[PDB]
Amino acid sequence: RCDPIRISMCQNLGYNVTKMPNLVGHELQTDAELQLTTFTPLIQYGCSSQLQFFLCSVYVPMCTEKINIPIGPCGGMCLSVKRRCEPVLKEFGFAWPESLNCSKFPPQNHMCMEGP
Ligand SMILES: CCCCCC/C=C\CCCCCCCC(=O)O
Ligand SMILES: *[C@@H]1O[C@H](CO)[C@@H](O)[C@H](O)[C@H]1NC(C)=O
Ligand SMILES: *[C@@H]1O[C@H](CO)[C@@H](O)[C@H](O)[C@H]1NC(C)=O
Repeated sequence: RCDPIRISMCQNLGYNVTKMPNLVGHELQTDAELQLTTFTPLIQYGCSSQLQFFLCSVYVPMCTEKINIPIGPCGGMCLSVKRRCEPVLKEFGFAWPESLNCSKFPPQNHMCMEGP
């Protein structure tokens, strides 16, 4: 039911187990791993200490045996991250990615993670 996380940067987080498809709809960890690399400069810059967790919880969501669904981030965390990191993307010609639209997440804990 609940496969371990083969993706490198999400490794020693709060949680160590996942279940595809993720909150982007993709079925393969190798895909998520690829789509995470695009954010490495953003992580390097440190616009938000919650960015790594937030991104991991989206692309490689928490799986527990007790729950049937993948557990992503609470909208609140997303908002906080977006507030800190969206300006960094805009100054370089980009925007907040659609796949990270805070509307597609539950507000507070529907169950979700709120932080580390
Ligand atoms: C996903 C967020 C991206 C963060 C914003 C990008 C930051 C700097 C962009 C500089 C682009 C130049 C890349 C250098 C190319 C090279 O060194 O070969
Ligand atoms: C992560 O998984 C290991 C086993 O793979 C487990 O022992 C550990 O409790 C998990 N993490 C946390 C925070 O419990
Ligand atoms: C976020 O989701 C809402 C609700 O579906 C949608 O109206 C909105 O267009 C999405 N975000 C963007 C930037 O389009």
